[PDB]
Amino acid sequence: GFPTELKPGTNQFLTTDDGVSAPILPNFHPTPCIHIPGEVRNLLELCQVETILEVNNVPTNATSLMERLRFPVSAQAGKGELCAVFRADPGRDGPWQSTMLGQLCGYYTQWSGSLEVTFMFTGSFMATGKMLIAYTPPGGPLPKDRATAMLGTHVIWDFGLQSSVTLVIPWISNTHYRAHARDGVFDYYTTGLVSIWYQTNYVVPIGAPNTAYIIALAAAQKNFTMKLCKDTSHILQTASIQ
Amino acid sequence: SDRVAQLTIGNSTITTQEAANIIVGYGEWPSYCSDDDATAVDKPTRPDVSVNRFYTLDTKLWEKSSKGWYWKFPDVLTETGVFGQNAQFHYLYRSGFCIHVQCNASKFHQGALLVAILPEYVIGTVAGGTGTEDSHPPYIQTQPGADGFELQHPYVLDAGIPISQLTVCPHQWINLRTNNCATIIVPYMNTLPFDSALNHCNFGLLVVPISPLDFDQGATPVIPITITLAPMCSEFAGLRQAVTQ
Amino acid sequence: QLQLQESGPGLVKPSETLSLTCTVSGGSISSSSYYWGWIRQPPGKGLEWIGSIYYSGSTYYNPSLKSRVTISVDTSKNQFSLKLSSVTAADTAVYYCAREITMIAWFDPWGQGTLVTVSS
Amino acid sequence: SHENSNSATEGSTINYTTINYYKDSYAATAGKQSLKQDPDKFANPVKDIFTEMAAPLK
Amino acid sequence: DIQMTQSPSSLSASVGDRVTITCRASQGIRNDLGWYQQKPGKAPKLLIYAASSLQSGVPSRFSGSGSGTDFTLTISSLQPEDFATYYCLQDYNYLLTFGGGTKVEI
Amino acid sequence: RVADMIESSIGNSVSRALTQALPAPTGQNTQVSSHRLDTGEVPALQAAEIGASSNTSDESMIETRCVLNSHSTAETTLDSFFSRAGLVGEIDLPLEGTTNPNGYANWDIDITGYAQMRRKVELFTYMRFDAEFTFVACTPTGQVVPQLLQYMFVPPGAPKPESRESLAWQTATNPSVFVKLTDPPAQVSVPFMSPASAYQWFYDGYPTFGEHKQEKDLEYGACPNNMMGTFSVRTVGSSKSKYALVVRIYMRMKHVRAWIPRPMRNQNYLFKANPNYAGDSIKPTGTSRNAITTL
Ligand SMILES: CCCCCCCCCCCCC/C=C/[C@H](O)[C@H](N)CO
Repeated sequence: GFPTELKPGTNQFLTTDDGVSAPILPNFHPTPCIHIPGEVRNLLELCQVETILEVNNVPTNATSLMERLRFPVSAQAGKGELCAVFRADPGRDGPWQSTMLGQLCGYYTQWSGSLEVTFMFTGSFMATGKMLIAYTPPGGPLPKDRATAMLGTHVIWDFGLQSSVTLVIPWISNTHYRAHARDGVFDYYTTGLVSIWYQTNYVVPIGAPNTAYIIALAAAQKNFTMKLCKDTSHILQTASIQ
Repeated sequence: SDRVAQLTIGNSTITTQEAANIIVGYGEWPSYCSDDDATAVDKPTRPDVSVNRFYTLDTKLWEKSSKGWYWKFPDVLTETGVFGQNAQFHYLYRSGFCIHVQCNASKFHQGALLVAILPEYVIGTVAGGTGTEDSHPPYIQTQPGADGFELQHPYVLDAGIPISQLTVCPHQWINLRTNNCATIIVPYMNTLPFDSALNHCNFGLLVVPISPLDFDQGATPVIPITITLAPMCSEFAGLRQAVTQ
Repeated sequence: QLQLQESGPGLVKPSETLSLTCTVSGGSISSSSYYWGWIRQPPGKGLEWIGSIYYSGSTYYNPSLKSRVTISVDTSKNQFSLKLSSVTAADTAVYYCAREITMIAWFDPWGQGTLVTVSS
Repeated sequence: SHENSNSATEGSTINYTTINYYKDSYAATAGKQSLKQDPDKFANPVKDIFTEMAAPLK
Repeated sequence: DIQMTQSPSSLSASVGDRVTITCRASQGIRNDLGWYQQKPGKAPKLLIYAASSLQSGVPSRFSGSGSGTDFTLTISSLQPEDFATYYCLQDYNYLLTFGGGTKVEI
Repeated sequence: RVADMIESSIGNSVSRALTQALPAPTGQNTQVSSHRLDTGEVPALQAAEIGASSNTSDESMIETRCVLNSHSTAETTLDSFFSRAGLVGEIDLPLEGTTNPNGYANWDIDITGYAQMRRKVELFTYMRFDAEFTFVACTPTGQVVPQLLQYMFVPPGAPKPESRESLAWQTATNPSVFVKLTDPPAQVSVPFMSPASAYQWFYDGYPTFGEHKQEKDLEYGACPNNMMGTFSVRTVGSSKSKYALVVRIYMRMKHVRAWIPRPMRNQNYLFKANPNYAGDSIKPTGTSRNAITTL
């Protein structure tokens, strides 16, 4: 027949290979596809949806797990006190593991684009207050006080009729993509630190609770992308399925 | 203009003043099955005024230590009114919903309350805690009717999945400082054009307080949460005698 | 910076009128964001807050000691005083006067501390 | 092109580019899926749209 | 009166170890708790207020966590100068109550 | 003349789509932005209670330069995320023991037997795809032996083989594949065979009518539209095989269409086709730190 030569790689089974296979059912037609709501064409559509960020990932008791979804804001001494801090890299262990963005980043090696964290104040209507939400790019340590944090990117949030603010964490990287940051040399890929400080005090009248809670919801912007799909080191089942 | 709203359908009207926008789940309004999508040949039944209307199911009490509750749609209406009668006489049912959750409090009450629609909300038991029992939830827990069911482990949504990502589905928040109601319009979400209203629950409504309710002694201690819902574009086919299960 | 240094008799035999006087130095007692509290600590035991006074005269007493104590403030000399009536053996302790911010569980700065024993 | 359209994506308002060596379409390659995107279906499913600059609640 | 229970009532650790002391109230104050340190024979020193705020001058190795019923004070690296008795103070309904007090010694 | 019967006069059946898909081959560019000292227009303040995600952008929060972003979104498509073969089945044909001892085995088809592929597919409620199944047969040590195997796909209702001598192995109409273990892995493509428009990994309901007693609770969540038959494997011969065999079954999806994204599993899987989880060992989604104020 036609002369041919077999090259290296024959008989191998590459799992990511996209080729033609022999159909088992000739002349088979599938059930027609009706219209179903909520079709997904790209995973990025899910990355641009806000999901709760577990900034308060301190408790672990099975009864206090729901306390991870919000963190407290209380009346302070009016000295620019620190409220909360977390890392801004979504593929790392920590708060971002609670978000759909974090879980999807778990399946991809490299990411790029600006992030966005929306904080919602869930306190009383009579409660007023101002916060400073600061993003500190890489290299700079965790700010010791509000004056040091004010030197990075930051927004000043005023509690009011609009009960939510957005902090846009801009894409400030030396590389075009970032591998997931990790302890060790891969800390080279760290995004920075998001801190929350008291701009003014948390003020309430008589009869209103002295402590409220903030709920954080993270998501990706529209310049966000991921690449080099892999397997997640996020759940790692430790048994077999019966 | 965007906080005051009126939802009028059938012979029912809901007026709200401290409201957020309206969410149209997945960006689609409920509609009737088209001739190309349909497969069943008998002509459907479209009451459209006696079934497509707001029903108030029942009221929960939001306390400072509430886990949260869930309802199953269309199971909540399988015994209420002309819609319940239609769903019992006909084998095949189809409709979207307009859910309206109501919770009002003073300007000195605080607390947040996630309201979510989870399609195909399957319930998982604790597997005997140790994870050895191949246990399944009882019938009352899978289809709790119009009384709902109080969640046991809201963090995993009684199904092993995190509540924190539940905002990926059509949802709103009831933040007592901002609004007192949440409105979600859900189309018919199913891999079939019609289906049974007694065997299959198209989706589940979840109401989970993410931020606990709080207030000072002297304020009203009883904060009710009322669920109202309107079927939309209701269609019934496959007429037979009435059945409840 | 602010400093507190209280004075009072060291020996107060039973049924006497135990009286202290806490003076504020390096600052003003007439500040609207601070209360002035008295803390009692029995020897070798824990602390126990007695009561707080506001520079306008408003008071917040310990329910265990709401009737047997009197906390007063003199804004003219920048002082406040505690007076205990019907003293008993369970009253001897070391007393401190502290500056307080309400609703934050704040007590800073404190005094040097004055220890009084009930004896004859 | 006399191969029957058996693929799971026949129609779908999309245009693939697949390689096939059989009369059944579902045995073809994956191809290049269309790079469309509808994010507002989940990010902003509000009946009444509002601009970024405007206050959402008025 | 709502009474706070602390755990443990005493401790013995080494330098450079993490010392955790818990203080949990019967009811919810939700931030109205502070942590005070006291050296033998000296006035209490304010470590933490609002259960999370580090008092200016207190080293960052002291950390307060939690809200509601349970609160936690942690020393990330116990120091020889950190031998003292630590109390939790709740201020709810404008009535302040101290905890049992735990004597941390090396 | 009746006015209201004419007013509607039509079932629109349109499913009015508030949104449409636009071409997004790459992430959007960044435009130049300068300072804005204004009133009334505050892009940073949101209302998370409306249930929408923030429409705020970089250009309104900071002063940005013009970045021409040419980063492709191709790899986050469904055909790039699911077209990867992963282990979905493992069958044993040993020589001694209590599992498939008689030189044949039946494996009811289901993706939910292994954690990785299961968790990847649980991300969506509904999926419609064409499968590509690959069979890798060897010994428990991985040795390749000269043995002939028959794989038969038995759709629902067809007779399942009860012995390796069973007449069902004649495969007059059932699809079958004969492979020597020394040959490459056996690769076939399967169409979308469900009676419904898509497979659903979550079916909130019962398959049958009637009273739902505890003794039938296992019928909860069982979707017959997902039961696509069984995969039966035998050693082709009238005598017991002399080699202990293991068959690993991998599947990669293609022509994928997904609907209704769901929260991703964050608990260990216990059983197949149910969300059961250990109630006494519930764990947080991620790691936990000592204090909210410290890293
Ligand atoms: C000659 C051997 C051919 C092998 C036949 C394999 C047929 C596979 C059936 C089609 C693919 C099924 C994909 C998953 C469907 C359902 O969701 C699962 N069974 C339930 O989890």
